[PDB]
Amino acid sequence: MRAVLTWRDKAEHCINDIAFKPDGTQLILAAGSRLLVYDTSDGTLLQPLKGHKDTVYCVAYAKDGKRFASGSADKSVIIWTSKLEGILKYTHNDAIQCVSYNPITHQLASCSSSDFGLWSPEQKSVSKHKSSSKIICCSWTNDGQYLALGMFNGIISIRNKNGEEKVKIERPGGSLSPIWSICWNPSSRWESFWMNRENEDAEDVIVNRYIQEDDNLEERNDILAVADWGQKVSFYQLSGKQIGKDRALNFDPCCISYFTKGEYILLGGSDKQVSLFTKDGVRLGTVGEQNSWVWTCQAKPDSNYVVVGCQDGTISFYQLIFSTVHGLYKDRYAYRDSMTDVIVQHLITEQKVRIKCKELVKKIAIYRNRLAIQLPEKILIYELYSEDLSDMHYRVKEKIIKKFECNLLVVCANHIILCQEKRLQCLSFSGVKEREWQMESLIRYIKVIGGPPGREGLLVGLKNGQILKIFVDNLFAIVLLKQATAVRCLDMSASRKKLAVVDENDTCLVYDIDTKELLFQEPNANSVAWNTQCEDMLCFSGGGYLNIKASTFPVHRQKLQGFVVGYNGSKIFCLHVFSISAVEVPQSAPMYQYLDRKLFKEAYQIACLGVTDTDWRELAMEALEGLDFETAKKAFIRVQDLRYLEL
Amino acid sequence: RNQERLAECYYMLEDYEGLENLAISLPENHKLLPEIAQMFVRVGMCEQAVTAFLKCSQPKAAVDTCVHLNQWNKAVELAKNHSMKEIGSLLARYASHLLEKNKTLDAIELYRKANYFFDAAKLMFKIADEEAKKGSKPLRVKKLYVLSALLIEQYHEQMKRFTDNAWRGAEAYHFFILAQRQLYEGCVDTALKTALHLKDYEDIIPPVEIYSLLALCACASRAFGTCSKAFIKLKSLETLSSEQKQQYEDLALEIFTKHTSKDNRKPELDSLMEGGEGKLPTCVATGSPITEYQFWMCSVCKHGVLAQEISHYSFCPLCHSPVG
Amino acid sequence: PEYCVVFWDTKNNEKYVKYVKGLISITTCGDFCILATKADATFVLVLCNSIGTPLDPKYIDIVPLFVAMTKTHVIAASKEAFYTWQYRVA
Amino acid sequence: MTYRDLDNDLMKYSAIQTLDGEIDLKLLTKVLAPEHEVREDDVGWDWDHLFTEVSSE
Repeated sequence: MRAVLTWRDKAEHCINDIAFKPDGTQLILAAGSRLLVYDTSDGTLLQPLKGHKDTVYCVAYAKDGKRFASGSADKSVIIWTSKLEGILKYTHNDAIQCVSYNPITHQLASCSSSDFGLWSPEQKSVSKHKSSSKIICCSWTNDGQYLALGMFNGIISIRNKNGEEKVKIERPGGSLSPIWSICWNPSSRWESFWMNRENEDAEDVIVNRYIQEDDNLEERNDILAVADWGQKVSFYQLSGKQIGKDRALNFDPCCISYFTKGEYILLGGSDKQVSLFTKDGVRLGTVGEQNSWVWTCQAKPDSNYVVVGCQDGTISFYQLIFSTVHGLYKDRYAYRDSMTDVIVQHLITEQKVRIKCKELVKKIAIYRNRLAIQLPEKILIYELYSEDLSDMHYRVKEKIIKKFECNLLVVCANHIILCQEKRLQCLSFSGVKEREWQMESLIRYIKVIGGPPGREGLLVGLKNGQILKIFVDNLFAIVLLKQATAVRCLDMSASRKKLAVVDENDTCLVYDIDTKELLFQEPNANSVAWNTQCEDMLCFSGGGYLNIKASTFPVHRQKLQGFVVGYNGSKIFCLHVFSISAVEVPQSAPMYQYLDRKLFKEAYQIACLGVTDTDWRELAMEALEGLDFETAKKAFIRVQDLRYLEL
Repeated sequence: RNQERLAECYYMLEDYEGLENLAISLPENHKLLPEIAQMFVRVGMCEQAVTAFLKCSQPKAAVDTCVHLNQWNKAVELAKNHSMKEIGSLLARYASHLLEKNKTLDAIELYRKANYFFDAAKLMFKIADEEAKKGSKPLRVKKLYVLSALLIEQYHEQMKRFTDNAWRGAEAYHFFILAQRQLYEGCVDTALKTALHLKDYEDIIPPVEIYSLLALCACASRAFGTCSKAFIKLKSLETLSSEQKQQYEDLALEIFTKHTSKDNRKPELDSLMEGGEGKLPTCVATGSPITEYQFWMCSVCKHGVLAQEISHYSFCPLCHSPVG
Repeated sequence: PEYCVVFWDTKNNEKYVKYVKGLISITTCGDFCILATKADATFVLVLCNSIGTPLDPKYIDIVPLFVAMTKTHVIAASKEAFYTWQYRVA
Repeated sequence: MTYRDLDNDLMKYSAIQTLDGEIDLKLLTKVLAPEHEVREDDVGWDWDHLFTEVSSE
């Protein structure tokens, strides 16, 4: 988990609530006694909108993107066009608290100390309906049919679109635990409703006017996030039933909030940060920490950006980066899903299995029959129960309840290998350390290169450019090579005779390991793999291309974005920004590159992975005319042409 | 019967038991043995590669493989060749490079793998000497001299004045710990006998610790003349400041004026420690001379123990080897 | 969301199956076919062999509404302009 | 904590520091390693382990 400050500003005053245009282009902020309009790209403040007299305690903005509502200590509410003019003023019983537009009908609500004021667009009247208590925070059900209200009295209550009250829940303790914000989860069919508009014009008006004066709930699917000043968060159904248990805190929370996706939660407060959570209320990380109390944390529409507002008047705009976590071995891509699950995919059979953790997943590693997963406070070892190469029945083998610091992680037959920042540790399953190795420079890359169970070779690349082989049953590290620049990435060919290296200047270099000599290099690479079966052939990605190279011949280049994770038979396991894509090789092309050189015996090895009967016949008659009768015999047996077999 | 691709299959299949039973089936000097030997090298298996380079009658590559996989014992144990002496110079150069990296414990382990047990003992003694002179934890310093003494015994085993006195530093720290144990046990007259026996070990334990502990046990015993001996020995030390000499004199004169500078109760172990009549062996279980005519002796360190006191132990009180 | 493109080798009787996003047209000439597609404006002419392994995905900045194929050429045309690409295997 | 509760830091060690209530030896006692590091056990050693342990400290 990583978060980057994209831009920052500070108002003259405290910042009370936040609104986004639905396309994400403009941000509106209820700062002190004016509205502020911001560009989300770089934080330029376009205009202070002037209409109110006193503290703008909130703003909210309708799903069609034409109109926004803002509420004040001066008792006013104002409806602003997206032309930034306030066409319909209104004046409530007391100071405004929170306001919220309906997802479906554009019906507005506007909360106050006793009274909440519903109206649907440009009707001539408002339902100023009464409440038992100070009405702190309000949120519409995802289908638009109920407005749920949280009270300073520690009650949440649920009102229909007409204003009748249908359900109540009390937090045990009542006014001990004020409800300072609540939010219905966005995760239902209606989120794409209003996601299709291309209207090119807007409404316009001379001067600003005034506006005068439910069964089978257990089958309704919606879920409500409750943040209370008893310092607990919990989730609730429209039936009033609590989901699971209270996710405890050590702060006064505010503005419990979700991304457009409904799967990740933002949580601000008197912890003076924006904490990030799963939809189950498990913690996942920390968006930027703050000088003062956080009142507001609003996720941007359609995207992973976040914006925050604090008691000191700071506005901060963050991008969340959500890095990729995975490992492949030969043909089993294991990767992070949500941030709590591993999905393990058998790439030949296309089977998937889900393993669910109960925390963040930080590191994954995989090897024949062994999977390993690191969480914040334990490391899990998983085992395939059968020697069958098609098996997917992972069981937890062992669970090491110990915390670790690491740069890289790998797993072998009987061991976990931990890279600390200049040091390599071998740990048994069951956590007892076996051996350790100290490098002459910072470790940049590691791969397991196979071996007998318990003597496995590790291949290691250092920042000084040294490359090492280390045997897990040995106390000494074996120099393979040294290079003029750091190892960015590293792989060995199918026989273990050859090495490919990425040099941290975006080039691929290729070496003989048995003689320690450079064979060739390529000027644009970011990740590289040897073909797992067909030696003398490799693939890399870089600069928006995929690049397949055979045996010192020219390289096949085609457009791709994403990275090579592995290469088997006729398929390259390229990884797109969220999922594995399995590109296929033009086997016919490298086969002709061997026939260019009359290497008939080598050309058959590219053909034999899968080519057309045209390719087989062309190979067969080139071998026949080359007087390579042992190749031609086999190249024609594939076509089964008895005429030339008789010859 | 396609051994030449059956090897390629057992390697790609990762069956090193298959590839072993393939290479063990071939004739000597058979054309496939040097490639199966290289497969075992690429995967890190020394005994299988050594077996293959011996069936190929190709012995220089076996030695070089033992060097490459750091099996320096097996590298030098191929005693049929002159190259064994030559690689002893490479082993020395590799150890010198570990010592330029200051990895003295790895150079000790490498010399132990080389069967250079004298040079491993010498380096372990160098650590035991420095760690003694730092005033390190006494039991850690016992362990360090025991590690050296066991390497001197392994060099003596390899034959089948640091060369001739293997256990001396282990005895010194053992009796120095035992005197302090006997003091904490309130057995101060046994602590006194053990601290008197430490007079012999001034080359290993600095005289300050010896004569401080002896003066303390002698004073607690009311042997204030033996305490006076220890104080005279302390004040003589040329490494002390005039301040420290005076502080020891102040304490000696405090004891002498409050009681006496003579023994109110007398130790008699000096009857051996004058050396002319020879010495009885000091028991490693008790720090007192063995008066028994014949008695138990440790098969490892060859120190004696009283036949009653040895019954209290599973492991030798000096060397921690099992009793026998 | 993909088109299930099937290359049915009728000479040996085998199916090779290729899931393709945004398929606009198929065309053939000799041993090669073109799956013309919408790129994830740019469009891509996925030149492909008789068992369905892609050979050279050429990106073009015109809509391939009309396509003609020839033993040396692909021609693709919008309502207003046409692009000619000459091709071979090596 | 009372004065007596603090004095437990000194109460036991006084019997090694002092003789007959007349003499104080503290200058000599600076040489002593503490009892829990001076105590020894009837437990065996082996060279690989003993080296590993002495190397791990």
